[PDB]
Amino acid sequence: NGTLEFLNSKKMTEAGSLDLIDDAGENSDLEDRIDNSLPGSQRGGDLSTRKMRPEVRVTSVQFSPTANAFAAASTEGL
Amino acid sequence: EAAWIDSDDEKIKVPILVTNKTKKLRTSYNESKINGVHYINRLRSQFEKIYPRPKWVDDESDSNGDINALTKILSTTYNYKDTLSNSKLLPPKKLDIVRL
Amino acid sequence: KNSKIFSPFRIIGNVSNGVPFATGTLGSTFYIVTCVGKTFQIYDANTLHLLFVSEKETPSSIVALSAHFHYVYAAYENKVGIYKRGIEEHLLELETDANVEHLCIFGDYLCASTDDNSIFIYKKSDPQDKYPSEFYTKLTVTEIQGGEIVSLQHLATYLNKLTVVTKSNVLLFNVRTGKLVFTSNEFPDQITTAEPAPVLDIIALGTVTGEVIMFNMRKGKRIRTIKIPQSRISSLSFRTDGSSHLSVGTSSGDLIFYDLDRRSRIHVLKNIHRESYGGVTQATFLNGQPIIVTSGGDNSLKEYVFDPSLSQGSGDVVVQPPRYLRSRGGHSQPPSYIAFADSQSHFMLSASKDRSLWSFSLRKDAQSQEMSQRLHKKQDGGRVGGSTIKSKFPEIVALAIENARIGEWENIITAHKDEKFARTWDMRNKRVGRWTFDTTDDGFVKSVAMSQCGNFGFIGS
Amino acid sequence: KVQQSEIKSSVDVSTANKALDLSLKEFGPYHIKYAKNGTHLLITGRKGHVASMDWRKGQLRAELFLNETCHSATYLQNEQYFAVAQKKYTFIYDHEGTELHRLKQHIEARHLDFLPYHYLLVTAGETGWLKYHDVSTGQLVSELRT
Amino acid sequence: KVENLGFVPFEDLLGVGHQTGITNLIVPGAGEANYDALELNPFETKKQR
Amino acid sequence: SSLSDQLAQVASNNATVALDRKRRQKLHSASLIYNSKTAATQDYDFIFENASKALEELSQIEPKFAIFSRTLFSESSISLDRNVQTKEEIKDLDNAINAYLLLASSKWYLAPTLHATEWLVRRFQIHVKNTEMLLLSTLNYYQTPVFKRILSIIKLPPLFNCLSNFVRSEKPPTALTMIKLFNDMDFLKLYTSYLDQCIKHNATYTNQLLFTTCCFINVVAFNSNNDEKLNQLVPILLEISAKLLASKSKDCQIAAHTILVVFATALPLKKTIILAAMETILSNLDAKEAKHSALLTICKLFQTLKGQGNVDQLPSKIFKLFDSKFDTVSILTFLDKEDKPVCDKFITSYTRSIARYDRSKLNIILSLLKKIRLERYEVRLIITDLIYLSEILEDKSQLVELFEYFISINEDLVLKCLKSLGLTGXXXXXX
RNA sequence: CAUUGGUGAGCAGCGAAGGAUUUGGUGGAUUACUAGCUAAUAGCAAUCUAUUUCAAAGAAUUCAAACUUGGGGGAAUGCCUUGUUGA
Repeated sequence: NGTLEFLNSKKMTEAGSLDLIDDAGENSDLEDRIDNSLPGSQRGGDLSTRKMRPEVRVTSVQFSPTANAFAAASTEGL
Repeated sequence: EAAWIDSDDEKIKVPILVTNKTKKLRTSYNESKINGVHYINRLRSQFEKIYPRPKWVDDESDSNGDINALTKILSTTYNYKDTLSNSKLLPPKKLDIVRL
Repeated sequence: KNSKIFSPFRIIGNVSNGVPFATGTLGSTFYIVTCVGKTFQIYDANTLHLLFVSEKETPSSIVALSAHFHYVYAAYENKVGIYKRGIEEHLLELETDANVEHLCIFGDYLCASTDDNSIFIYKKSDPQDKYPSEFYTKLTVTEIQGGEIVSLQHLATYLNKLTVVTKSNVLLFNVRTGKLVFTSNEFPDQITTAEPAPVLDIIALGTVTGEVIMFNMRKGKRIRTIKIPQSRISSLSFRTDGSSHLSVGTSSGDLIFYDLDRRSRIHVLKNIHRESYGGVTQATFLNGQPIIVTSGGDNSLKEYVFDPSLSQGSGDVVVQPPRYLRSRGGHSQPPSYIAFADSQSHFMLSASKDRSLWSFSLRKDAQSQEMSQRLHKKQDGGRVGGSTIKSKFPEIVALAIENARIGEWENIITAHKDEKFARTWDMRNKRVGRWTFDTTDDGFVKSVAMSQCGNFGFIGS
Repeated sequence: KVQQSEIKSSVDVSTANKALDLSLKEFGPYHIKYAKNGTHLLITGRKGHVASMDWRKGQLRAELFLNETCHSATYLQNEQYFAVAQKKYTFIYDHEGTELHRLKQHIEARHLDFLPYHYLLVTAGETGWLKYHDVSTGQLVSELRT
Repeated sequence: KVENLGFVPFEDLLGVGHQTGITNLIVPGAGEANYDALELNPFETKKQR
Repeated sequence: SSLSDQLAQVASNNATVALDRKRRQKLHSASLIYNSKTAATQDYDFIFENASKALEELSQIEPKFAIFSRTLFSESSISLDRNVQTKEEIKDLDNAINAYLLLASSKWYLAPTLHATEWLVRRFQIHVKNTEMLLLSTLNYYQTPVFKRILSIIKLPPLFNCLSNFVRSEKPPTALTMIKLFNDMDFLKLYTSYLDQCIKHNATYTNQLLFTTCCFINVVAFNSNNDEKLNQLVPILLEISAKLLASKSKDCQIAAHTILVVFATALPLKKTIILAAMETILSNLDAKEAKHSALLTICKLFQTLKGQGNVDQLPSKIFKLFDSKFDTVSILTFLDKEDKPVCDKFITSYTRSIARYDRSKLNIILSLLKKIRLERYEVRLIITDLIYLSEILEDKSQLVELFEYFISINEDLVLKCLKSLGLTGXXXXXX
């Protein structure tokens, strides 16, 4: 979600952002067409329940005790 | 009429049905080899279809007083203020100043 | 002069140099192909994005440019080059030591004209060849047939005829046989440019004295003599939409539009290109659409649109003024200072001797901007100084940027030549900031710097 | 070889102006369903756009921006009531763009049609089932498993 | 890439649904020129509807 | 773009085709004479019964409408509509309507004309389709209530947006809002096409030309501050004054004289441009009432421009054109008038061309100098040319009589320029 | 007396042939630029038709599918499943 300070101006139409438009119905399959997204699933238990894209954050950083490095647990992983 | 006649433009026998751009120039369907004078007459009419013919190429031809003297001068003059004279009388209502 | 550490990439920040560019139709879209020195670039029409450059640079300057549907024909010092996609697909060599000046292509007959009054004809070997490669013949214009070859044009619906315009007369060449078939009467003025017309057998000739002589090549007689007062004529084109508009481009930075139906003027665009760099070198309409693309020696390339008429019923009389559109450009001068705006190697700030400051992009060549010298309003409520007739800032000689704290305040300090204050610039807003930093000891600034935190700027008197 | 560029010159100005060339770039491939009388037009954007278009005159009865992927929409009985097909459910609208019902069945509607003399709304989508619906009484008349 | 195409029932135009919007190509002889006023009226007022 | 802005383009195209009875009600209620209820409840033939009586009354007044009985007001012109006919013939219908409105722009103070144009409003939809030529024709009658009626019917083009607050207004549009309409740069070019079509069809009258002069003078006066705007306004009102001078009427020549005076007084011009203003005025001047106005215009045009060579010799083409079109006795009797306008720069430029070209009639300048009072430097330039005349011409004694006046008043001036060119004592020896 | 409230009259100072607001329309960016169209190893772009038809290839859930149901209670007429007459 939060990778950009400046969002693009060709994505807001006269109503609604273009990437916020629920485009799951255009898929050809069934299981990803199924939406079980709960309304209040902010940091839930799955990602199909999210209804948005995941937000970027780092939440725990420690220095390495040996080799001049530091590891940060991110949304993208570690 | 004609200010020049190309002598080596009549003996030429171009084909027409070999390229799709020239395949719209056929009038019958049993003609493929057409001489140049018919071909350059056909290609003139096809060019008249693509680009039209505006009226100024035909209606106008340049070839005790006069009435179009103001129209002639306005065509040949592009700046109209009497400022190139340096008239030694300053123009009223406007002032050209420079600050140093 | 070879290197084992660095190797050239491209020349960032150039659009045009002043050579008359070419444009080529390609289905519905158009591509504007220009040249910059020893290379050449291909610009799209509807967005002015750079599409292709030459993969390998030419050994010398590109003198003549022409473009068919796909194959762009570049003409440098001795040889002409047939390129597609920027790739050197074929090199066509001219077997003479003189220099190529003009390059016409019609049909299977490429028409290369050297400077010493010789026209080379190049023939496609196969009728389905994509470019001419074999050498047909070498037409020669003597000193009794005319002057030097001003241009080579091929008029519409002429079977194997080449129209040659000299400084004094117009000639025709049956290139299949290599024979002169018609000579025009002598023109007392020196012809400077030539252009075909949507009407048949009509070529437009622009002279150094401001006369547009419109020569009907069938009757061998002129038709319309359009007079322009004492201006050197450089460009000629017609609006091929159907409305009768003739665009004549002076070298003094003026663009004059004529309504040939009503025999009247339309608009005189002033200063679309600078005087000293050549002015309006090449300016032509896109074929069938009211968008005219102009370019000159000022390293810029502008587009102008004729809007549809405000009157619902009259139309042709009340015609709209031409209106500015897409434009890509660079400095008219060589650039003095260059810095880098970020650690991503994205943006390059260049301040030139053209009294400006540009933020080029190494990633996308259409992302470049000219950073605005529009002063902010003073916080005190007192009106700022400077001239009412606005001019640009003096030439910038020292520069410093900190990318740490960007967009919340000013992050560029630039130092101008012979000025007793440095100026602030905001990189994110792309605009001159609201603070000037005086030396407070009566001194020009010769060096400036930033802290890495970005809060502090240092000024050297 | 006769093209639309020269048809419009030789065709009278009534149907020349009726040759409506729109431009709605920002959404998906639009699905068209005219009314049974040629007076109203219905567009179905694949991303979000449904407009209860009055066509011969320039009025627009209802403009709706439905963020689910709309598939097929049709007027059912008049120009007033029309029904669109969303990602999972078929909705039915009025002339003002208001919702009227959320149809609990027709749980997939890729192709939605209407037949007028029975007041019968038909639906058959990615589900194999074809569901007949009565827009006059609201009773789902039949549910055929194909 | 066209999505669907549908004729106006009582004029002669086909409405082709493409990705960038709506076009109406003119045809000479698609629609019938004699409509029935007791079934389908292109010119129908409010009280008649 | 969006959707609804494209729909208004379709709605503006199809604002004349009737689709429902509501659309027919809102289009047939457009009425020049009847009210809204009577317009909605009357048939096309009932309008045409009054229309045929209206044009028969107009054919009695001027017989130019006898053509329009058989092309626009025939009984076959009822069933046809503009929105059933293709583009190749609606252009012929457009300029036929424009030819009628130009031939009926003068006739508007008569109720037969309003009844005749009422059916043209209803049957051919001219209050929506071609609104410009209708509004230009009646523009000079803006005080009259028939213009207030026409604004209440019409739909305004984008160019007449200054009258957007005067539609369905109980107060008529004023003089100030008409100049604000004419201040638009593009509208002046459209009225140029209207005026050029007005002159070409030879139906130009007093009231529309009085009003056009009353707005052309003001639009220069309102743009007298901006010198850039009057540079942009020069090729319109000079081309109008070129076409207005080319007319053979008694009215367009004086109306072109009014434009040419105030424009040059508010904007000094190049000498060759005002030299072309002489030849266009002097070419087709044959009206007796316009000869006095033309002499005062050339008088005012010469004193507008200032510079070196302001009062120099005219070309021989212009001088012999002025000699034929204006006798020397005629300009002397013009100077006899005790109003005596400022003809100082013209007279000293006239007599230098007299001394150069004819070289025979010097009794006129004896009567010219006694009549007019001239300034200092203009007298110096006259004497300098007459001194040059004394060198080359075989000197008759009337030249001595002319310098006898020159020593009778301001003898230091003739003595000083004689010191500049020659000897003071050599004048008596040479004359 | 404070006004950390509004409305107006001025001054000091700022001050290069005007300066403040406020707003419509358009253009360029807002991810890193290999060109348009088509039936595409090529053609067109002023067209694919009096060259675009034949041939070749091509058929399992042997006669397969709502993985998409708010909950409670039923289900007469429906529908589904399993047993009951005649080709």
